[PDB]
Amino acid sequence: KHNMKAFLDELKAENIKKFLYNFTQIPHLAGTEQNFQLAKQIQSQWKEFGLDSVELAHYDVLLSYPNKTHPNYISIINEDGNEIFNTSLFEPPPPGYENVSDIVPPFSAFSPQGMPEGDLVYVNYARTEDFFKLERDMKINCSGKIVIARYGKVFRGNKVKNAQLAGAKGVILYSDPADYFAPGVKSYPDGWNLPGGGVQRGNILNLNGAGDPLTPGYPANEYAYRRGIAEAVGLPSIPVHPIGYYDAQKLLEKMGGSAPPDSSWRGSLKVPYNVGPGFTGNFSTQKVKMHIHSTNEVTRIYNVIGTLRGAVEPDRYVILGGHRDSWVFGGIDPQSGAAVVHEIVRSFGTLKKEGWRPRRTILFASWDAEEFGLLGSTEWAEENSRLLQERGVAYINADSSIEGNYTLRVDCTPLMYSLVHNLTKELKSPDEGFEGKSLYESWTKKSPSPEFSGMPRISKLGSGNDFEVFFQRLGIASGRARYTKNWETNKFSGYPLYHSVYETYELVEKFYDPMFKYHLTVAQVRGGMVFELANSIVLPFDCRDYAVVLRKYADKIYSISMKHPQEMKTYSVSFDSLFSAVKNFTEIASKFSERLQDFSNPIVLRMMNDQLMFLERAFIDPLGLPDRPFYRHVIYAPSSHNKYAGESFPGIYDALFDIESKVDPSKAWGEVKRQIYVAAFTVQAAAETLSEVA
Amino acid sequence: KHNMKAFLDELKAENIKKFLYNFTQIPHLAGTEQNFQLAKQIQSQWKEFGLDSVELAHYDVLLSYPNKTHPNYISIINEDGNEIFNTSLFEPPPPGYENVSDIVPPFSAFSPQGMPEGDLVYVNYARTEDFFKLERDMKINCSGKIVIARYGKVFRGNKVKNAQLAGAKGVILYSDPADYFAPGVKSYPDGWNLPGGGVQRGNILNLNGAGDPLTPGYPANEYAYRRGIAEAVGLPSIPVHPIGYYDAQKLLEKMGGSAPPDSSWRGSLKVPYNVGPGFTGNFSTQKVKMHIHSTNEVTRIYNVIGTLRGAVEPDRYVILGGHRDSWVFGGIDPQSGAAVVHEIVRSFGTLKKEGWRPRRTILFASWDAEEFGLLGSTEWAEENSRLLQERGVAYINADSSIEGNYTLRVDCTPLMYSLVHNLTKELKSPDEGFEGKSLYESWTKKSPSPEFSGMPRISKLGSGNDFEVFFQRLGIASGRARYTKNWETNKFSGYPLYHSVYETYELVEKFYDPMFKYHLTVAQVRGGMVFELANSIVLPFDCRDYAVVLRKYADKIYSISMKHPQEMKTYSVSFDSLFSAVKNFTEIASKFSERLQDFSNPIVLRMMNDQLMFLERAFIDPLGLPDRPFYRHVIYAPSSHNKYAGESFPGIYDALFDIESKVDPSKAWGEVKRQIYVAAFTVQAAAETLSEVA
Ligand SMILES: *[C@@H]1O[C@H](CO)[C@@H](O[C@@H]2O[C@H](CO)[C@@H](O[C@@H]3O[C@H](CO)[C@@H](O)[C@H](O[C@H]4O[C@H](CO)[C@@H](O)[C@H](O)[C@@H]4O)[C@@H]3O)[C@H](O)[C@H]2NC(C)=O)[C@H](O)[C@H]1NC(C)=O
Ligand SMILES: *[C@@H]1O[C@H](CO)[C@@H](O[C@@H]2O[C@H](CO)[C@@H](O[C@@H]3O[C@H](CO)[C@@H](O)[C@H](O[C@H]4O[C@H](CO)[C@@H](O)[C@H](O)[C@@H]4O)[C@@H]3O)[C@H](O)[C@H]2NC(C)=O)[C@H](O)[C@H]1NC(C)=O
Ligand SMILES: O=C(O)CC[C@H](NC(=O)NC[C@@H](NC(=O)CCCNC(=O)c1ccc(I)cc1)C(=O)O)C(=O)O
Ligand SMILES: O=C(O)CC[C@H](NC(=O)NC[C@@H](NC(=O)CCCNC(=O)c1ccc(I)cc1)C(=O)O)C(=O)O
Ligand SMILES: *[C@@H]1O[C@H](CO)[C@@H](O[C@@H]2O[C@H](CO)[C@@H](O)[C@H](O)[C@H]2NC(C)=O)[C@H](O)[C@H]1NC(C)=O
Ligand SMILES: *[C@@H]1O[C@H](CO)[C@@H](O[C@@H]2O[C@H](CO)[C@@H](O)[C@H](O)[C@H]2NC(C)=O)[C@H](O)[C@H]1NC(C)=O
Ligand SMILES: *[C@@H]1O[C@H](CO)[C@@H](O[C@@H]2O[C@H](CO)[C@@H](O)[C@H](O)[C@H]2NC(C)=O)[C@H](O)[C@H]1NC(C)=O
Ligand SMILES: *[C@@H]1O[C@H](CO)[C@@H](O[C@@H]2O[C@H](CO)[C@@H](O)[C@H](O)[C@H]2NC(C)=O)[C@H](O)[C@H]1NC(C)=O
Ligand SMILES: *[C@@H]1O[C@H](CO)[C@@H](O)[C@H](O)[C@H]1NC(C)=O
Ligand SMILES: *[C@@H]1O[C@H](CO)[C@@H](O)[C@H](O)[C@H]1NC(C)=O
Ligand SMILES: *[C@@H]1O[C@H](CO)[C@@H](O)[C@H](O)[C@H]1NC(C)=O
Ligand SMILES: *[C@@H]1O[C@H](CO)[C@@H](O)[C@H](O)[C@H]1NC(C)=O
Ligand SMILES: *[C@@H]1O[C@H](CO)[C@@H](O)[C@H](O)[C@H]1NC(C)=O
Ligand SMILES: *[C@@H]1O[C@H](CO)[C@@H](O)[C@H](O)[C@H]1NC(C)=O
Ligand SMILES: *[C@@H]1O[C@H](CO)[C@@H](O)[C@H](O)[C@H]1NC(C)=O
Ligand SMILES: *[C@@H]1O[C@H](CO)[C@@H](O)[C@H](O)[C@H]1NC(C)=O
Ligand SMILES: [Ca+2]
Ligand SMILES: [Ca+2]
Ligand SMILES: [Cl-]
Ligand SMILES: [Cl-]
Ligand SMILES: [Zn+2]
Ligand SMILES: [Zn+2]
Ligand SMILES: [Zn+2]
Ligand SMILES: [Zn+2]
Repeated sequence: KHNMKAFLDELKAENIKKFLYNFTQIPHLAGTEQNFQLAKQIQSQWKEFGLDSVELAHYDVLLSYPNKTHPNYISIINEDGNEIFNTSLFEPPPPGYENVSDIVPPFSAFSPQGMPEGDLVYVNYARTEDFFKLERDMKINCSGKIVIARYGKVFRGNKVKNAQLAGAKGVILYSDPADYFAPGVKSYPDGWNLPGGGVQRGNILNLNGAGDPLTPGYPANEYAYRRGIAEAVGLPSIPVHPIGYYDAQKLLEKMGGSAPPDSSWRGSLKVPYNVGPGFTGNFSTQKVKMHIHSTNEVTRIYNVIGTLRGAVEPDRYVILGGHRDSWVFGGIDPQSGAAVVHEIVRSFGTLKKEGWRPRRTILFASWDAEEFGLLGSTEWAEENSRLLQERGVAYINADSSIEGNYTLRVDCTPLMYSLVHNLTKELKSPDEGFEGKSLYESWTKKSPSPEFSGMPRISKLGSGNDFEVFFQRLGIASGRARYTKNWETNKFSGYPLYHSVYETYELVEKFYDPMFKYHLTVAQVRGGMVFELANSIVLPFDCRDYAVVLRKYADKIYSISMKHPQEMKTYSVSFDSLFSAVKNFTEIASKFSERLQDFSNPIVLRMMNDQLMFLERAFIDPLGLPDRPFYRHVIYAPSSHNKYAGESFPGIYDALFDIESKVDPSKAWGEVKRQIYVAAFTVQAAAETLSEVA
Repeated sequence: KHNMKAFLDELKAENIKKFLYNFTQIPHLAGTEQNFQLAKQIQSQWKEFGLDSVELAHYDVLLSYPNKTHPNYISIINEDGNEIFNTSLFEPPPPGYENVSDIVPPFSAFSPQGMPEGDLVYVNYARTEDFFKLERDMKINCSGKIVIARYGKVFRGNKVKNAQLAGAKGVILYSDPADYFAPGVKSYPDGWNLPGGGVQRGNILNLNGAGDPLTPGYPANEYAYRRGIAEAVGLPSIPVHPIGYYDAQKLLEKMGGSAPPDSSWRGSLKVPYNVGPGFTGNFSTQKVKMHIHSTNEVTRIYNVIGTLRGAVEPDRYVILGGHRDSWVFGGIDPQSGAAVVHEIVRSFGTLKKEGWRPRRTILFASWDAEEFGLLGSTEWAEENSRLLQERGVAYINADSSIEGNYTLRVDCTPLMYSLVHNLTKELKSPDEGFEGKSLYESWTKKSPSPEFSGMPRISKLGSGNDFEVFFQRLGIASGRARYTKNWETNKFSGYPLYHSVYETYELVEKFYDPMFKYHLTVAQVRGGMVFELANSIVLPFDCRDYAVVLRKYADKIYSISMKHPQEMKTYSVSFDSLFSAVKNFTEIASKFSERLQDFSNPIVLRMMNDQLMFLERAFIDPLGLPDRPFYRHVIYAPSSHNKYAGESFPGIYDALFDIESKVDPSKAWGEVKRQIYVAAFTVQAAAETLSEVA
């Protein structure tokens, strides 16, 4: 039989291992020839594997690279302007790769050029709350200072935006061992920890969903009109550069001024973590100087797009997409994920060769330039937005399959909760101690839902990956799943060797997943989800799961507001309309579900599959959220303080945030009320898409 | 048989006459009790007629009314400030209605209050070109002047916007006999001409598609957050009032300053048509004073929404909509149209009672507050936007069935051209001299296409009626048809008694359509279109007709640009991408049409009906046109100089308009190129929705 079990059984751990090895021998930086070569290789193999068509879709987008003949570095400069200390020009290459060419040195992509010199202020993680503490409580002024921040907690672009708005003239990012060195494990190559010479690459844009900075709204095709650099979206205005903890220790050890305000500001290095500004008495005349010479350059990128045409509903698309570009070798990020997609295609192709086709069309994507701001996926979605919004059933992302070896991590629309629970109950746990048990059982045990006994935790979708355009811009139901660590406090920080030259095939094979069983389990989860979404006669979405979370989010936003009872009285701020809409959504969703259970009529079925498919779409507001036009979903947006995290009722949340500091409370509470009305209306409108149609 | 002929034969001239009489005995001004009563009557009768459900949908929107105890009027005021001449407080009521209560006096809806006093400047029709001529050629400065403009040529809101931007401190609108009195016909009640005491009411907003000025984007429901008046959309900033030609003659007769620049500035009254400013020597110290006391007030309005559920595709909606509110008795505008809708419902209901249902759902709408800015239709569409955009097949408007008795007038999407030609070939001409001939034959003869021998003229959709939200905001294929006059130069001016108390049942019965045969022919056209759209197995749209017009519009915009060859060289302005996209659209549309002809498979059919339905939708850009976010269609928008007229490739058109006057040509031509790229991309994207889906 050609059924999900046939699909799942064809997947092999050994194939995923071979593909990962194949994809990680040389760097595949976006815009480079080696990444174009790998695109062509994947295109060829997907054809060989049996897909109906496999094309490259190319765009010319703004990328950023260091100047090969004029290296980026930071100095401590004395009174005379002698540079007495210089940060490294490169990470020490790992064993056996000390000769591999074209390893991009650590840099912050899209930094402007400059050579600012000044006094350091240490700003902890450079979060909103850290800047509040400095400016409001400690009365330290970052204006004209170079700020030094530890990586972790939040997306680095938010750190840079926050430092910019505090008036910094430059930013130094570093990896603290507190955040990137797990106690009791060895540094690479002897373990999975970050060495003191290791450095995390990464872009520092604030795109808010725009895609290529030069062509917001429209694909960066051959005839595209581009903005000038001065009008580009999301570029930082101050130089930024990342360093490792050996170099950071040299910059931090001499810091003076104020003590750290408390222990949450102290990392693990042997330094006081003084906030500054400047150095202690003896060194008070020394300064820090950055030298940044990177250039932004419009560069061609290539997505690979594979199609497996549906037998019955070829005009309904289920999309499995993940990126191919890497900072260096991409051992975890993204080739762990791409090897799994490759094996999924291979398995589907095997069934296809035996005469099977999925009911709906499956699209497979190898995205380019994800590392430079989700550019490949977003440009292709801009090009194809009309097809995706009227035909897009679901999007499953497929970046790194693993970031740990403890248990499963799933973020998805509530519409897929039931699908995920049911599938995981049917898969074998790969975990030690759970042999013979389901993945559901091991996952539920290791990661319990905070809300419900006997269920696992599933999180809201945030951002920082290629599902952003499909979910928050276009409103297509989206999901993602990977194996993760047990390190609750490091949730948004990344695994130690994130975006470092040390992220290699050997890292994975030796220390993460020697038997490739966690990769195989993730291939079963991602592939199984795609199989059910593409083959189930009724789409496997349960609208009642949305009703449950809408009530939780309404309770949560109401609680936030109720910290300000006097203002809610003065300004007549009521959540009644939002609770009413949620109540209605609950009631209508319950009725729709009964009808879905209670209908040989393919029109009624497709009418009802259309209602299911367009239900995520109904949460889109075509006017977007305030000052963020490409975040259109009214229930979920990436947090304005941390792009990785999702926020619920983001429009109301942002209207309430720090409201006690607004100078015009009447205006500020008016805007709260406006956002309550938008959210209540959108909930009611989405509910009504599930009413009888006539 | 239950077929289109059964539908059409059930329609009766005599019924339309009875309904028109019934709808025109008392005023039905939006927001008034009598218009709520008529809403309830229509609701009851539509239920009686057999529709499955008939509801009222109410909203609370900004309307505008004169102050009953403080009348609006204009004076000539002498040196001392004695008012030596005052305009009328009301139009002389017509015979037999001199006792009818609650006739709203002439006023300009949404005028602010004020009592400005100053010197007159006469600005012809107050068009863009008229202001250019005054300021640029004649060097007359309107700043701080009261401008007096004749009605005609363009929407009155554009006149007021233009006078405002010229710095006028007030506007007087009047009906010139040149434009509102046809030679050789008698004034009402002895003929269809405007008497010198007659005055045209009408709103002077510039909403650009927004709907209720206080709630752009969102329905004006019970919990809606409203903007403050200062932030409302589209309100004029200077007082405005309309008068008749007896009063205008008194204001114009004393004008001095410059002669009219040419004969196109002279109307038919016995006055010089001096542009001013001010009065000739003897009267140079007299001034004009307006007194406006109207108030804007949030007021409840009621749409009636009738549903006839589809037998096969109940989730596909074909909408017949027209308004019910009138300025006074609404003899032509809108009850001529509403009586026809009423008879169409009655006929469909007759078939329904015999067991028939249409294949798709038909929605019938009686809109409120159209006269105050398309408020009823636009609020309901805002409420229901998700349903309409995923299920809306087509919208047929149904305002006035007649504005003349000469021949048919049709504006529609190119997707309905073939449908209109085919239907009119099947209907009887009602015209004298064409007995036994088709409507197609008489219409083609009296109104030949400028492009093609043997075809009739069909125009682009403009605006100024309730299709605006459905076509230019939401991208639903739209059409409209009425009987019209032979008066080419009066195309956008209106029939003489437009929006006057003299627009009565008697006007129509005596002078327009005594046998109600033109009404019946229009009921057959509108009803026939709805029947085919709702019942045809394959949607009756021909995508190739769009390809033909896209090429015409591309040629036209290219020609406009080519008036500036040096700039196109300097700035590298190329239309190549737009012509390429049009060529592609032509080729793909040709292939789609062959597939549509060449397929028992209901999925392929519905897939292909979805492609047809979503093809108009593909021309929508979710970012809207510059500074006009609710005009989203890239091929058609209402002209920025005249809301009644449609403009093609409006984004490029507006970028090219008056470009030789821009101070920064590089920036201005950059914006031309940007609009060419948006249009080329949108055309290509729409084409690709017609490609094979996988
Ligand atoms: C959740 O679903 C329910 C439907 O089950 C829906 O109920 C609707 O609520 C509105 C209130 O927001 C009702 O609106 C009323 O309609 C009547 C006419 O039917 C009007 O007369 C009412 O207006 C008067 O009273 C108001 C309040 O005191 C005054 O402000 C106003 O000036 C008038 O005096 C009012 O407009 C509507 O009838 C029901 N519909 C039903 C029960 O079918 C509810 O709105 C949904 N929630 C959301 C958030 O959409
Ligand atoms: C109308 O439909 C046709 C398809 O029948 C479609 O043709 C496409 O046109 C683009 C040009 O805009 C082609 O893009 C080229 O793609 C190749 C790879 O296939 C690239 O190497 C080319 O880039 C080089 O050359 C450029 C021009 O000299 C340089 O600017 C660039 O730096 C590179 O050197 C170029 O990107 C594309 O291949 C075809 N696709 C086909 C034929 O299938 C056309 O675009 C459609 N019209 C619109 C408006 O969409
Ligand atoms: O430009 C952009 O918007 C992002 C570009 C780029 N993307 C990535 O590197 N994403 C990979 C991964 N990120 C990390 O592992 C860093 C920690 C944050 N991630 C999660 O917490 C996390 C991880 C998995 C899951 I399931 C949930 C949260 C990730 O977030 O996927 C970058 O961040 O530099
Ligand atoms: O606020 C708004 O946007 C409009 C509100 C209001 N609407 C109307 O009165 N519309 C009725 C009718 N208008 C007229 O007859 C005036 C002349 C312009 N119409 C057409 O040229 C015309 C007529 C029929 C056809 I077919 C094509 C063009 C009309 O345009 O339908 C108004 O104009 O004051
Ligand atoms: C990764 O695997 C691919 C596919 O097996 C290898 O590319 C093939 O290499 C052989 C020998 O050079 C060629 O004859 C084929 O034409 C290639 N197939 C393609 C590109 O589809 C590639 O060499 C492997 N890379 C590494 C680093 O092992
Ligand atoms: C997940 O599995 C549950 C349990 O099988 C499914 O719920 C059942 O669905 C069937 C088929 O429609 C109903 O007859 C049962 O009453 C349901 N059992 C329940 C709710 O306890 C559920 O539909 C599955 N979720 C999917 C497919 O998304
Ligand atoms: C317009 O027609 C309607 C419907 O025939 C008339 O309203 C009816 O009037 C009779 C007598 O007053 C009532 O018994 C019915 O209840 C009404 N039917 C409704 C409202 O559905 C109305 O009188 C007519 N108006 C004019 C001006 O002739
Ligand atoms: C309008 O009528 C024409 C002539 O009947 C229709 O075109 C024909 O459609 C049939 C049925 O698909 C084809 O087999 C013929 O070849 C067509 N004749 C032509 C193009 O000359 C046309 O489809 C009708 N338009 C509609 C229904 O929108
Ligand atoms: C890189 O730096 C060198 C000098 O070290 C300079 O000549 C060259 O222009 C730079 N390349 C760029 C800006 O791409
Ligand atoms: C740091 O680099 C600069 C530039 O090459 C050089 O002048 C200086 O000697 C270096 N300082 C140290 C301590 O190596
Ligand atoms: C921070 O410093 C700069 C002056 O160097 C000043 O413009 C700004 O107002 C200061 N902010 C404070 C003290 O709050
Ligand atoms: C793999 O699992 C073991 C067992 O808990 C753990 O100690 C080890 O650190 C894990 N590897 C990684 C990279 O987490
Ligand atoms: C109308 O005018 C009268 C005085 O003539 C005034 O008292 C009343 O307030 C006005 N009504 C309004 C502004 O609605
Ligand atoms: C015009 O009306 C005003 C206000 O009622 C009045 O004072 C004046 O006498 C009137 N003038 C004429 C000529 O009727
Ligand atoms: C028109 O008149 C006003 C002064 O009353 C002035 O501000 C404006 O510049 C003038 N425009 C001209 C003369 O172009
Ligand atoms: C009705 O038709 C006749 C015949 O051409 C024409 O003379 C008359 O003016 C028409 N009525 C109207 C209102 O146009
Ligand atoms: Ca873009
Ligand atoms: Ca509104
Ligand atoms: Cl992922
Ligand atoms: Cl109309
Ligand atoms: Zn990644
Ligand atoms: Zn990454
Ligand atoms: Zn009208
Ligand atoms: Zn009107």
